Amino acid sequence: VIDRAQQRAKADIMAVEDAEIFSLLEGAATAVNAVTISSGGLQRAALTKAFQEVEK
Amino acid sequence: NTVYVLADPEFVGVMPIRQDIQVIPADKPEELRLGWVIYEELGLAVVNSLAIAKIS
Amino acid sequence: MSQLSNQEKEYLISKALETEEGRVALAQAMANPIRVSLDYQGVGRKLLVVDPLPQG
Amino acid sequence: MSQLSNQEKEYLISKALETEEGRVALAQAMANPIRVSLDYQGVGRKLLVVDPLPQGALPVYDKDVDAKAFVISKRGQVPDQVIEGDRIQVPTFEIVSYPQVRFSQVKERRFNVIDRAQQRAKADIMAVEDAEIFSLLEGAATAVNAVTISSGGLQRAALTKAFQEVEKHDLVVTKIVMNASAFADIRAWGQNEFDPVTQHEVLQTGLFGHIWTADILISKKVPQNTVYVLADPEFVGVMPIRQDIQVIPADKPEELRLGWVIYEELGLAVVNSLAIAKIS
Amino acid sequence: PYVRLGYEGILNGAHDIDVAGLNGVEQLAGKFATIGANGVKLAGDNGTNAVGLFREDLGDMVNASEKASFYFRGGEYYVNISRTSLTAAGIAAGDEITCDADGKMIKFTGTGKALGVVTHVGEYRAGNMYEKATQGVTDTDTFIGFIMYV
Amino acid sequence: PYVRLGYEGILNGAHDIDVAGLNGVEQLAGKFATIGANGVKLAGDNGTNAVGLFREDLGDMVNASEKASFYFRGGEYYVNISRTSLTAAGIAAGDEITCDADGKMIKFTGTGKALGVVTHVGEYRAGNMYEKATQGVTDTDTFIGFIMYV
Amino acid sequence: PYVRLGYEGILNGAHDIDVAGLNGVEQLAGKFATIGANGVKLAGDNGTNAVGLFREDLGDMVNASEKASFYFRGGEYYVNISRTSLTAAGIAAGDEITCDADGKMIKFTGTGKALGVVTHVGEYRAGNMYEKATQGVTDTDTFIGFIMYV
Amino acid sequence: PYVRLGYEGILNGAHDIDVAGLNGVEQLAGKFATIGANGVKLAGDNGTNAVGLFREDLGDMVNASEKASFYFRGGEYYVNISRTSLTAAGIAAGDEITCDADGKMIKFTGTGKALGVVTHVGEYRAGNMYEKATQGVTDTDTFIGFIMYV
Repeated sequence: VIDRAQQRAKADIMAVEDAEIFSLLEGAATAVNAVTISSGGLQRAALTKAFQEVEK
Repeated sequence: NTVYVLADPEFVGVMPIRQDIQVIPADKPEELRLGWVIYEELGLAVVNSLAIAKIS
Repeated sequence: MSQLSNQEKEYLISKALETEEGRVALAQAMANPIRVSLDYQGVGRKLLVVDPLPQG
Repeated sequence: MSQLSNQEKEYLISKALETEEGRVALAQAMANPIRVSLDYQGVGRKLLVVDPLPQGALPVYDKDVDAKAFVISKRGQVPDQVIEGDRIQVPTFEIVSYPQVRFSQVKERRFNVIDRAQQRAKADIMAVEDAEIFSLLEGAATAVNAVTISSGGLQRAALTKAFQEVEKHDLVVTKIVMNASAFADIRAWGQNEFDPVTQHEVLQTGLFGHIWTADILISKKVPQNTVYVLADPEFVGVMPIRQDIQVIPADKPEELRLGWVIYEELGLAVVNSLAIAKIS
Repeated sequence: PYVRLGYEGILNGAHDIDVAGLNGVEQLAGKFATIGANGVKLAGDNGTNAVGLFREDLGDMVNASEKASFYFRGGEYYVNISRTSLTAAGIAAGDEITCDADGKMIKFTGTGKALGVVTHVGEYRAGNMYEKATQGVTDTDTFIGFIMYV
Repeated sequence: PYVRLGYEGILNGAHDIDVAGLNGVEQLAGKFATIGANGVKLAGDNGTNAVGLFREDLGDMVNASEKASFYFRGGEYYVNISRTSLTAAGIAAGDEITCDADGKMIKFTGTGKALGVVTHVGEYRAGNMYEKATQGVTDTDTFIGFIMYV
Repeated sequence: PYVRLGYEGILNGAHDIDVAGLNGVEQLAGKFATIGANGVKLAGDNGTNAVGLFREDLGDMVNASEKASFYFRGGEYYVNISRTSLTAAGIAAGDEITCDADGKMIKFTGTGKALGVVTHVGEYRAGNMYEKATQGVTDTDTFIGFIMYV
Repeated sequence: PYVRLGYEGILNGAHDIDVAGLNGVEQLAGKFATIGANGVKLAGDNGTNAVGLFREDLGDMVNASEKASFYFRGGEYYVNISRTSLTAAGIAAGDEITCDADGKMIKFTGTGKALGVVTHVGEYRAGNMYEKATQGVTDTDTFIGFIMYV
């Protein structure tokens, strides 16, 4: 069940590997906000990006 | 937003199978535990998904 | 009763039988119960996707 | 004894709130009263621990069949054991002294509690020991460690690491020394490191209780819940016996007091338990 | 040795061991195959494809790579001589097999990265290289074939 | 008793062991036969239909094949060495029997010159290999009841 | 393997420099000893030879018998160079063990002029044959700590 | 050796009178001190031990503890002598034991190495700020066991 999810969503595209989602999805970057800041800080920063899409 | 963005189609659900009656058990008494799934993944609107990579 | 050593004939075989002798299971490490599931039959899925748009 | 050949009548002094005596001990290195006990009949116990797991599935397959491999656990065997502690006492001495009989009983209970505690934590899985705790905890994780981190922050952090396993853990089991030095460390911005407050605390990190065991050793913290992680199956329950007809009781007027139990030790946890070591 | 009769992922066509030993002009010490039994014109065609590693079990049987606990089936540089016959029709590994400690070519990579083992299929599928018996060799092959040598 | 000399049928042609093995071994493994008395083997393994392949039942003791005779399966290659001619040999004897193994002389049945299989009845016979015995590109000669040395 | 050459070995001690491989060729660099099947428990319980045959289950740790007691090893045999003057018996885990391929002297324990087996414990034992096998021609000493050729 | 310059075949105590010949003050040929012919009890032993607290029987007759607790009474801290049994290597049948004042040798386990007294938790220990003090004549060497005095 882990290995099905792993291939479909992520991995890279090779001769025995797929990658659907990872390729399609649009870019977003924490680095614009700050380059080197806490693990907490990243998760908080990350929430905001989604709003943009109209997910909120 | 996992529920709208992707959906999991199932050709076969995950199931364990057990076989004690194949070539290698015949040659030397052995037991095999079989575990498998046949999967596909659907993307309903995957350009809502944002990927960010942690720096720290 | 009392052993005197780390060496035992007793080790090889079960000296007690219980359905609990220790174990683990994780629910949070799988992305598949998180998303919604539906069946499909077919060897594949065909999607049409949007290409890059500059926008404006 | 009423002899004057060594002992004085200044150690045999009458008690009734007048010419009062001490007799008081200190309790440390415990784990047993938190721990669950159930009965079981059996001549041995079988416990499982998880080994490293080789894969027979790796995400490099989507049109290439299976691979041979094992999901391995290894079994350890513990034969029925006896834990007990003895006191050998003079009857005359007990009666004259007055709290000496009460105290000898509590003293034997303290010694039984310690002998349990030593075997149960120490060494890896053994057939001459009740070995568990040390084997079951997972190492120190370096990512958690930082240059100039707080002692208290580490203990907060440790607790999150334990949640990942899917286990019960609801309290912190520390060394008496480490905890006290850890507690005493106040930030230079004047906040307590365990909890960010300027009040007395009874010792709380992560809003969780502190259990002080002195078998855990310095710079060590182990989060866990005793009830899930271990279990004591009981061949025979505690009963105190006293025999004056034994070899040594005969020699001169004496009684021998034995306090015992017969146990097996079950570990319901293959790796459930975790620990981190302090670097502050 | 025949290379490029494989399929996508790290795999090589079947290897006939004619190089570094060839039974038909010499006879040595036979012993049983505890893989394979499938294949015509000498079975061995799903006992092994390009000659893995052959390791003696209890008594005198040799077999391919299998297991990851309680006596690793496979390992050592003692390899099964497949003789000259037919490529992927006369691989010997399902019959009574004569082995030596010398032979080429020896394939040891399964499909995708990791030192391969042998399943019920003669062809190779992907183990580990640090939780499975290693012979001093690590696969540096990338996806799609390219020779491996033990 | 352990004599060097090959023997588990009718002595004729070659069967000679002077230096044990073609693996590089000097082989003596003794063990019991778990077939008691009642045979024609009580007078020694000789003439047609006798044994000369044995297989351990996954212990360290010997009997004839428990193995299916119409599908191939992994044996343990032992033959019983000389125990003095015209005196009990192999199975059917209720004492300790000496075996050897590693490219030893074997027992055949039926004429055909060459090309012989293993029938999982505890002896090799005339047949057409395609999943069965071969020590090379073809298997060493098959003659009726004689011990041919590999 | 399948051989024993004794009478004080082919050379003294638990090291052989006139021999080098036998099945395949030598291993480079040693490996850590972990009881079991390379658990997270490192001391006490059963396994680990104190100079014996090794199997490997992970590709960086070596371990020894757990399954099969008084029956010889399955897959994988590995002699030791060095570790000189250690009689085999008990456990000996949590040491770095230096491993070479079979063709070097190891250390045995049990009776003389008998054939010996591997216990799950990490000891060797020996006796008259009713369920003991493997190893070549007997030549073993009654004095324990003998240099056995495998 | 067995007698003189050591004592051997004893499990309670070890080597003593390594100065060679007697020198004890008020000694004749001594008298039984008993714990291996069974004393009156021994106090302590927090691990494997057979050193406890020992007591005068009101004279120069010395034995293991006969009085409870651990209070003031006269006498000097002897160097502990243990003579060989006239059984093979068991205890009891031990020889009349001369008490040396300053002989050779016992283990040291207090604060200092020439100082140490005897306490009720077993072995020798340093003193207390409430009762007693440390000052002995522990000699050379160290060894903590049920065998001790080496």
